[PDB]
Amino acid sequence: MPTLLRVYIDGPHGMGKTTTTQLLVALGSRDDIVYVPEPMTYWRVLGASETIANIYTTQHRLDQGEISAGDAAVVMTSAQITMGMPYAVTDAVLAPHIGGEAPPPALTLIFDRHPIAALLCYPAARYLMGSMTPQAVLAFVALIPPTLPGTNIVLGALPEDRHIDRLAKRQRPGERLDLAMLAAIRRVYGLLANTVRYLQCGGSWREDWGQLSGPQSNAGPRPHIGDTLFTLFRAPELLAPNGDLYNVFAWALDVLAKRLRSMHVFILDYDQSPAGCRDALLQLTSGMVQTHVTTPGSIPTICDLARTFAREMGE
Amino acid sequence: KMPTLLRVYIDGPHGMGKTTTTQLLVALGSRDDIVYVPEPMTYWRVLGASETIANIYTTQHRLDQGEISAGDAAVVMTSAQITMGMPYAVTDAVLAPHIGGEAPPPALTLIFDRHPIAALLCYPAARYLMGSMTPQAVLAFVALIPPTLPGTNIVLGALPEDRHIDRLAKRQRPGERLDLAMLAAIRRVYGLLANTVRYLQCGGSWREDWGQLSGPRPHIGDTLFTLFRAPELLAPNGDLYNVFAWALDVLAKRLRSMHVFILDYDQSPAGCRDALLQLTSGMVQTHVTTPGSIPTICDLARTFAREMGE
Ligand SMILES: Cc1c(/C=C(/CO)CF)n(C)c(=O)[nH]c1=O
Ligand SMILES: Cc1c(/C=C(/CO)CF)n(C)c(=O)[nH]c1=O
Repeated sequence: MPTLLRVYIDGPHGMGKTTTTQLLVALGSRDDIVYVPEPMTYWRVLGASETIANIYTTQHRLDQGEISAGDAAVVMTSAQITMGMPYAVTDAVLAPHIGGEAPPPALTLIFDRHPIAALLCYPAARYLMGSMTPQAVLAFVALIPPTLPGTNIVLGALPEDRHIDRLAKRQRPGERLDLAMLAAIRRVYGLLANTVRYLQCGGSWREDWGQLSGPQSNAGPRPHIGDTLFTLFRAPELLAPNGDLYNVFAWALDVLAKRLRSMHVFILDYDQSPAGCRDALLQLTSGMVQTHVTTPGSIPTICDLARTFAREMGE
Repeated sequence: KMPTLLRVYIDGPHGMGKTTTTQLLVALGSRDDIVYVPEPMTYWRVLGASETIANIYTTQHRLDQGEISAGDAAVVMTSAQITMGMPYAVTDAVLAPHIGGEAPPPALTLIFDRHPIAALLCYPAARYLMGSMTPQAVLAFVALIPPTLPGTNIVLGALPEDRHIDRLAKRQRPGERLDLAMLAAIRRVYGLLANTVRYLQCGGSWREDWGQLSGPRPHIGDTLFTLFRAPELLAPNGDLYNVFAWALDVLAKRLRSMHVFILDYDQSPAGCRDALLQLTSGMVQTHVTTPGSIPTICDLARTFAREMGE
C-alpha cells in the first residue's frame, strides 16, 4: 500500500506558521503535497459571524468588568466549538483512510493546526485568562478524537520579545493585541511539549499527582509533572473535600495522557527568515512517521478532500 | 479467549418511565454480573456547573418570552450541552480501549443511563428545533461523536404522547419546566433517530437522496437528515457547504452501526423491566481486550455511580 505523511503545523499563533507552511508546499508540485489551510471562512462566516472578533471582544469586556466570568465562559466555550469544527470533521473523514505506521511518501498532507489546538490549547489558555472553566476544558479534552498513527505535530519556538513584535504585525480580523493571552498561549504550548515528553519517558500522572503545588519533546530528560499540562488541573473546582480530583476529572486526564502519548512532536525554531523556517521544517520532516493508507483510492480521495477544504474554507 | 461484555444504553426522550422503574434497574445491578451506570445528576447540578438543567430550561423560557435573543440563547444551550454530556463522553473514552470485536450469557452486563449521542446529537437537535441552538453547533457536536464501537446497543422508548406528558409531569427534574414544545421536539428527534438508523442500515445514501428534500427504507424526509436542510448550512445556490456535508457523512457512519431496540414504556415498572430483559437476547455482545478489563469496568461503573449518581 502507498504511504502517507501527515504533518500538523501547530503552536501559538503569530510566529510565522502560515508563511513557513506555504513555502514548504511551494516546493512540491501538486500530486506530491497538499495543504489543509486555516479555515478562516468557517470562522468568519460559515460557522458563525466573526468568531475571532467575538472571542477577543468577550475577553476585553471581561477584563473591563462589563460582563461576568460566567457570561464570558458561555461565549468562549461556544466560540471554541465553532473554532474547532473544521479540524474535527477533517479528522473524522480522514480516519478510515489511515493505516498502520510504515523512502519517499506517495503523498504529504500538511495541516494548519491539529484538533487539540481548539479542544485543548486555546481553551486551557482562556482558562488561565479566567474566561473558561476548568470543567469545560476537561470536557473538550474528553472529546479529543483518538490519535491516528503517524500523527506528527510541529510546535513553534520563538523568543517572547520577537513573538510580541511579530504578533503585533499580523493581527487577524477581529483580533486585539492581548499580551496576557499571548503569555497564556505560549505557556500552554510549552506545557504541551513537556507533557508529550513526560508521557513518552514513562511518566504516570496519577503516580506523580502528589508532587504538585504552587521546553522540548523528542529529546531531553523526563520533565517534572509541575511543568506539564497536568499542573493546570489542580483547581479547587475539580477537587473533592477529601482533597483529590473527582474521578470524572481524573478520567479526563487519563484521556489526555492517552491522546498525547502516541503523538510525534517536533519543535521548529521560528527565530529566522521565512526561507530559513521553510528549510528547517523540510529537514525536520525527514525524522517524521509515515503510515500506509487503507485503500489505493485513499490517496486521490485525500487530495480531493484537502483541495475541497481549501477552496471552501481557506481565505 | 477473552471474557464477553454486553453494553446496554438506556436512552430516548426522558420522562417516559417511572421512578420505581429505575429502582428495578438499580435492583438488577444488585447482581455481581450486572452493573448500572446511573444518571450523573450530581455532575449536572454541582460538579460540572451549578444547576445545568435549570440553566437550560430558564434560558428557553426567557427566549420564548422575548427577554433574550436567539443568539444569546444559543451560546448558553451550546455550553450547557457540553456540561451535560461530559460524563458520557469521559466514560466512553476510558471504556473504548477495553472493547474488542463481536462475540451464551456474557461475563458482564453494563447498563448505562444514556449514550453520548443524547447530549451530542439528540438534545442539541431538539434545541435547534426550539430555536435555541444553531444548526452549525449541532453539526459540530455531531463531528465529535466518538466512533461507534462494536456491540453498541441503544434502547429507545415508545410511549403515546399523552401518557408521556402524564408521566413527565409527575417526575420533573431539578430546574426543569414542563414545556410541551420541547416534548414534541425531543420526541420528534428520537423518532427521526430510529428512522435514520433503519434508513442507513437498509443502504440509504443521504447524498443520493438529498434532492428529494426539495422535490424499501424510510424517505429521507423522515430521517434526521431533513433537519440539516437548514438555510444557515447552504451556499447562495442552495448547495450544502462541504464542511457540513462531511459532518453528515460522519452522522451516517456513527449511526449505521448502532443496534437499536425499542422498549414499550406503556406498562407497569415490572413490565418495563421484564421487557428490557426480553430485549437483551437480541443485543450484540463483544469480547473485551484484556483479562483485567472486566474488573476495571466494574470499578469504573461503581465509581461513576457513587460519585455522580444519586
Ligand atoms: C485555533 C485557535 C486560534 C488560532 C488562530 C490562528 O492561529 C485563529 F486566530 N485562536 C486565536 C483562538 O482564539 N482559538 C482557537 O481555537
Ligand atoms: C441528556 C440530556 C437531558 C436529559 C436528562 C435526563 O435524561 C437530564 F434531565 N436533558 C434534559 C437535556 O436538556 N440535555 C441532555 O443532554
